[PDB]
Amino acid sequence: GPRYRELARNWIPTAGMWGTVGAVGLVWATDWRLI
Amino acid sequence: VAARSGPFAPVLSATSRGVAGAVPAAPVLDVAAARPLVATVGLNVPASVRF
Amino acid sequence: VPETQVSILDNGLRVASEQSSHATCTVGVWIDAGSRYETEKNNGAGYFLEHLAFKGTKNRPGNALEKEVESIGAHLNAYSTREHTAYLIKALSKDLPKVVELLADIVQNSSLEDSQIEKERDVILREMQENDASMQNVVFDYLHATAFQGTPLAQAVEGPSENVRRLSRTDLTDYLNRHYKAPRMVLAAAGGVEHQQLLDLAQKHLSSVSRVPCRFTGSEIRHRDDALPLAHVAIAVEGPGWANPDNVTLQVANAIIGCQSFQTFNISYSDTGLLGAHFVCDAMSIDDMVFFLQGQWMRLCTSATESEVTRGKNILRNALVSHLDGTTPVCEDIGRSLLTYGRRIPLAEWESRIQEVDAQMLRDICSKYFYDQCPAVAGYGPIEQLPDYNRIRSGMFWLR
Amino acid sequence: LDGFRKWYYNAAGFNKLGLMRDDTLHETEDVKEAIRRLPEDLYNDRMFRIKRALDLTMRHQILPKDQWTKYEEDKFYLEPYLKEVIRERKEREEWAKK
Amino acid sequence: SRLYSLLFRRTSTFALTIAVGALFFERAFDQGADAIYEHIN
Amino acid sequence: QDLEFTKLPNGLVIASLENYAPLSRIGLFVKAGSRYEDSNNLGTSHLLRLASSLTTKGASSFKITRGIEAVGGKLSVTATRENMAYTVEGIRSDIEILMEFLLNVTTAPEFRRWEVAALRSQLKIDKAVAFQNSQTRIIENLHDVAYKNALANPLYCPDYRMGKITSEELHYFVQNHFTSARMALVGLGVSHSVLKQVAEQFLNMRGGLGLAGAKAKYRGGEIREQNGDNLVHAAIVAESAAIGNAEANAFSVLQHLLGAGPHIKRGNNTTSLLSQSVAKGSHQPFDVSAFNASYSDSGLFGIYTISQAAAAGEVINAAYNQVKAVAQGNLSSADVQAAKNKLKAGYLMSVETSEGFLSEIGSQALAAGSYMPPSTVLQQIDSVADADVVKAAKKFVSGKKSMAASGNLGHTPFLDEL
Amino acid sequence: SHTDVKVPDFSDYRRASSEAR
Repeated sequence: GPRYRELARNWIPTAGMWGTVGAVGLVWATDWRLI
Repeated sequence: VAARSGPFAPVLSATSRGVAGAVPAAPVLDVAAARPLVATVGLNVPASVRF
Repeated sequence: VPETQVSILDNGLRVASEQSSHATCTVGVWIDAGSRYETEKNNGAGYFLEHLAFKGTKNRPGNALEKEVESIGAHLNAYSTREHTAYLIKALSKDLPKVVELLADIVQNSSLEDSQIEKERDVILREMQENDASMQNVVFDYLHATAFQGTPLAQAVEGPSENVRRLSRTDLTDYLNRHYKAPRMVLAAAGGVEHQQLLDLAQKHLSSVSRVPCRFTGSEIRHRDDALPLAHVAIAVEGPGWANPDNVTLQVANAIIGCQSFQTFNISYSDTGLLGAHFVCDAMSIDDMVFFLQGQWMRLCTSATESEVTRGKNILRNALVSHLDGTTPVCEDIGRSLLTYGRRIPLAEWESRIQEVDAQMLRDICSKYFYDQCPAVAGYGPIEQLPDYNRIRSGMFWLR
Repeated sequence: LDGFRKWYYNAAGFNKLGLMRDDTLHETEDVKEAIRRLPEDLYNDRMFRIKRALDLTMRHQILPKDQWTKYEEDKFYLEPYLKEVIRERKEREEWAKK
Repeated sequence: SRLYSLLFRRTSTFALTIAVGALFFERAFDQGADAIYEHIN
Repeated sequence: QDLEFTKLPNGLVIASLENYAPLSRIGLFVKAGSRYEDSNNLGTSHLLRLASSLTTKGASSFKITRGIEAVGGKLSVTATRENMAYTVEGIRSDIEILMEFLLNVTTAPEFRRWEVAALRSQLKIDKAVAFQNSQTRIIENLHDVAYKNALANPLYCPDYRMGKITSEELHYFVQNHFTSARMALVGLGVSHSVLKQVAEQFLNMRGGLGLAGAKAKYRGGEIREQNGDNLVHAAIVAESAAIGNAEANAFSVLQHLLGAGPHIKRGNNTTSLLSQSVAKGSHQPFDVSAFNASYSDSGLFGIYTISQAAAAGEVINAAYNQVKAVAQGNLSSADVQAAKNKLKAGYLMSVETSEGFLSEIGSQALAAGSYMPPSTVLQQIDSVADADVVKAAKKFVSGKKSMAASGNLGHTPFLDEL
Repeated sequence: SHTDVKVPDFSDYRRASSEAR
């Protein structure tokens, strides 16, 4: 519905940030040179 | 109750607001006639009333 | 809605009025004088003068004051806060002539009979001995002490029993002669009054009135007394102020929030304030509530919804005070508006400031004032399961 | 279709334990709310029927054929009460989306 | 003060700054540390 | 815009005032107070008052609660021993659905048994919160000892009746007292027309006169409650005039002569003959006032005292003696003029607010079917004259009294001693 | 009552900004 849409739009930016952290974390940990 | 009671009004008018110190959380016992009551209690003997 | 017309007299006293078709009127005097202007040597001077102000003036020795204002059929009234003092009379409009002259005596020419002074001292003291029964007031006068430690905003309106006992006519006279200046005074009238007649009466009487860093400290006070049946807990952060525009977006936030007796408050003083929640619960559930509260504040900070904002804007819309609410409510608003804003904000401007509020600026302002802020906590009762400051401070933010 | 529904009712086998159809519903949140709204006599009969079915399953027995629950006789008592629970449940849900 | 309001106040960003910093810290620490060890021996 | 009071044919008394207010208010007034119960359905009106947010035929409890809170409106129920009033208020753009909700609540309840079973605990909580202060308990006790059948019924549900009130009792009470001839729909800030249209879509179907209540009978007596409070509360009343007589105006002038609340904060309410007569002999803290509660068939007038237990006796005696002085003609015309001014100022300040204005119009509607302009009243109160006041007094000083006392009553006198 | 005493002094602890802190 509309409300949950507002919620998603409001948290997805935060979620993307979290994924970003994971990207750095995973890559740094995996030492994947491709990155 | 506007002109008749005035200050006493809120005593005669419940006003549950419905939608839209506090109450402080406001016994089962084990199981006629006419004569002056006489209570009895005993050290070991269960109590009783023989009215 | 009729406009509130403001004039200014020689003294500097302002004369504000908002005529309405209701028949009676509420004529009051506001004064910018409270416990914030006291310097810990006269901490109960305003309260004790508020007791002495109806016990007779030269012109009305003894019970004269109460008698006449009784005869006329007027329910006089008064009150004192940390920043403002009010003396107001509700009376039939036609009686303005005397509703105003009487008020003039109450602000100037007042007589503080030492005899009476003695009794009022006893009255205040004894009541205070029992004022402890008002747990909520206690909680709210510590939510003030621990939040404004070291400032004149920590001290209560009543003052400590100490000062109450140790007070004399001259001291009072000082507070009276110091904090009762004409430029810091508003004569407010609401209801069936004419502004020109009220201005002429203020020129005739009351034209004599003489013309002459608050800080919030994130802290905690815990008064543990396990014999009480219920616990009262207040948690607040620093309110924007009286003049700050964001106050309105914060009121909408309070309208979104609205265990037990979970009220919400936005107390405003001159560029400061306390914004938070007070709740009374059984000891065993204090923890849960404190958490629930937080989660909610946090909900608004990151997850508002236009629908709920609307719910909040509408409830706020039905709170605005107006002629319908009556004379006193309105006067009171006229006196506070002239003392704080310097003008009477009309209801159309309030409606414009309400309708400009949306969900994005509400969560922005809530993140500005609630998120990752150090709160002031005041608990009274069986408050052992009330969490300490690290758990509340950690609940003031989300990992996610 | 009516006769084939009677044949499937016999093949399901909860009538041999004396149960009704509404006794066999899995107690979700809505079903427990509908059970809580039942009157006392219907609730007591439902609990006795469930207890008797559990006892019969313990002894690996069934009722005699004259004591089984006739398809025609079975009464859908919880159904009326359940619909409401679902209706109310849905209403609250849509309102959430608002 | 800007940093707090930018990368240290939102927990998500707090994590971001931590992870990113750690990613580079290793480079710096190893490099600096190695310099020291070599100088010593 | 004078109230366009109009009585629809059925009996509903529609009244309205387009004050062009930002926030309107629409109330509906029913003669269904607690006096219409008997010994078999005591406390049913309390559960009916608390059952305003239940499921109706047209809107569920969730829909009613979320729809009233969605527009920020307010729905409240106020109840006396005679009358019930269901009031909604909100912005003019949402009062259509507010009237939908209010008229559904009044006209078509469902009274589901699980909902009332959940509501009985709230009934107990509401009764405890209401009896947290001594005045409420002593007035309920005073009515119970003063009347026999009708007005002796309590506003709050008795302790044994909690857990025993059923859906059928609520349905019977609604079907026997919520009829169109006992209802007035009053709207401030709305057009009269809409009130009528909502008065035909609703409020017109239940149109009997309903079940007539019994006439209230006076009994007299005294009920005492020793509970160890710090202050002794005591109310001593007698039978007085009813709604619709000039003797009721005389009794209102008599309570404003004797004292009907302080006008000054921290005042001693100097004038009150009672307060003066107590304060000339007793230096203890006290609070003495005059009590008047008049209903459409009977009234109670008397004195109300709060005092230290020890002085409780002579203070009560002093207050009683003051009324006896008024019964002997010992009064001045300036005092009666001041009492009239106090009464008329209290009436005008009671009707100055919007919800008080809506209640007044409402009450007048149910009571006399007519609206009495504030002005008219003023001249009628003026009609009351000195002798009239004296007369009402003698009625009190003679009529059998009813006394409700509570506190440490070791020095509280009895009626044969009083 | 609750006003007899004032919050004890924390001067030896208080630090003479929030964003930075």
